[PDB]
Amino acid sequence: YPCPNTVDCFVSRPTEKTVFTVFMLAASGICIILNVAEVVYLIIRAC
Amino acid sequence: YPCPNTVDCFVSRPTEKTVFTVFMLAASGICIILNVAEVVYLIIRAC
Repeated sequence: YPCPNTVDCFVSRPTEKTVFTVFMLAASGICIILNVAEVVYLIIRAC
Repeated sequence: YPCPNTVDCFVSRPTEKTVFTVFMLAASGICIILNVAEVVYLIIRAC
């Protein structure tokens, strides 16, 4: 509402946003892996 | 085509056109009945 039925809306710079989305998500995934390795390394260091 | 998905289009004077449609169709139906009566009356006159 209030758009009647289904309307076609166009996203600004879909490909450019997709490229930066891939870069940011890949960096976030690297952060997740590094944080997991950080926990494992610290646990190994303690034990 | 080319209207995307379904669009809402508005008819000009829908009620006024409906009223005149009823008048014309009723008159046409009267013409049909009168023509049938014309054929029957002429057949009866011949026989």
